[PDB]
Amino acid sequence: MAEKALATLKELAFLEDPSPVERDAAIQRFEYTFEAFWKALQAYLREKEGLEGASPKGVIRLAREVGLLRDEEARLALGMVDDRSLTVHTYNEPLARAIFRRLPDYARLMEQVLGRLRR
Amino acid sequence: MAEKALATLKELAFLEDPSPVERDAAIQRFEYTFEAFWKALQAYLREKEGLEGASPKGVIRLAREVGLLRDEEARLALGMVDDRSLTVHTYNEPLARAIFRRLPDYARLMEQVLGRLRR
Repeated sequence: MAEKALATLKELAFLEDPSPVERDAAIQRFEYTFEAFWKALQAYLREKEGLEGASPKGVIRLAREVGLLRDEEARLALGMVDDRSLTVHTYNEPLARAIFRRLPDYARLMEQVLGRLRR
Repeated sequence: MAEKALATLKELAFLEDPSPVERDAAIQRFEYTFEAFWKALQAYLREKEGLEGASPKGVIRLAREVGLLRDEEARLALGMVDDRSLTVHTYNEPLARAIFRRLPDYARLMEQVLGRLRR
């Protein structure tokens, strides 16, 4: 689901001044895009590297050691996992706006990583 | 707090034909409203009934066994718990749409219950 889910996210993640509706929607899409994203990395690491990761953070650490993620990408990824744990408290405009400000980078990172995963 | 989160969910829950952005936003607000909702229930049971629940379903059963929720409401509440988690791989149009269809009842249930934690 990665790529296609990533497409719906990009529709809103690059909005300069989103309304509260668009913003909440961008957060929801980030959620399901994230889940599809770490799952694709997990399966890839399993099938192509023989490395097994159980959680989003563990998979990112293995993706880093194998080279799928440069150290900087890795850290941005780990930040993505933490923001994922905060989406359920985005009733607060501050948080919500703060998460939305990071979506641009997350969208690009995921798009670029998925690309390399083409085998 | 939970009533304010719930207020923003009501702005979208009752739309007959939401745009795709309005539907994803309504699902996001259901997630952060339910989180606020079971936490409020949990706090209330702890402080007013000497009952410490530690999980969303655990808190819902306790509220039922204390009279806050009729048996029907409790079954709906438990279904909310399952949905708030399926809200993960949501670009599953069928699923997102099935959850949206239930928002009017979820929103009305939470409004009622929260109303009993005060009056």
